[PDB]
Amino acid sequence: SLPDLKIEKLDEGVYVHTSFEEVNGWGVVPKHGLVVLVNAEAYLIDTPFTAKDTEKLVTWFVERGYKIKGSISSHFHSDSTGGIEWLNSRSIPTYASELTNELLKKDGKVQATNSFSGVNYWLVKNKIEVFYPGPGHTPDNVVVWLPERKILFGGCFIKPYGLGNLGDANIEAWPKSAKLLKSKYGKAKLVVPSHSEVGDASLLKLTLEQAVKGLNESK
Ligand SMILES: CCOC(=O)[C@]1(CS)N[C@@H](C(=O)O)C(C)(C)S1
Ligand SMILES: [Zn+2]
Ligand SMILES: [Zn+2]
Repeated sequence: SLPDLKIEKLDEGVYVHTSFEEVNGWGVVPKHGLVVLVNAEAYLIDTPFTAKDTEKLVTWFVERGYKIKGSISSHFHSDSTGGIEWLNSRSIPTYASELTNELLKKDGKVQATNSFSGVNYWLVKNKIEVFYPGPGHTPDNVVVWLPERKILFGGCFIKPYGLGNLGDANIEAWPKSAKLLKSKYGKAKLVVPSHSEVGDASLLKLTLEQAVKGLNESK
């Protein structure tokens, strides 16, 4: 059996959720997202892989008196978006980029109910920022910045030890995108990847290195 959903406190008002899925050719894959609390309201930064774990995650916070105000998905793959359909059935607002929703639609998947377009977007003004660094892991991948805590959720874009599945990646653009990300958040206290442990801003440097290598390798 797969490991259970985990929820762990990372900082004041910031929790990491980890869910697990068997993915062909990789075996058991962990996926980290966040829950961010603003007063008595909770925001999901990426859904778990499944509806089941999305329900478990929501239930946990609601039973502790936090109202789920919305989710945002950092890219179209189902490790960030698998719970959108269940959230929509419960009338909890879901958010994704215009490009992410276009890629969901193209793949015949449920879309987020709200979309945003542009390089920067405030999900919650002065608290939860979204930034598009450019194509990398996928054409649509965005990151989420919490300015009060100096925490960056890098999602599946942050790849310190190797780039992973390149099926939907843009390996030519990833170094440029990673350099932009490094330049913007070099002062981050914590960087949270989807698929490896939380670190500091060096994860931005290591990601840039791994992208520059992959592009070289591909020739
Ligand atoms: C169905 C689950 O979603 C996937 O298939 C992912 C989405 S990031 N793709 C893989 C990759 O990039 O190698 C992975 C192992 C990082 S998980
Ligand atoms: Zn992905
Ligand atoms: Zn992923």
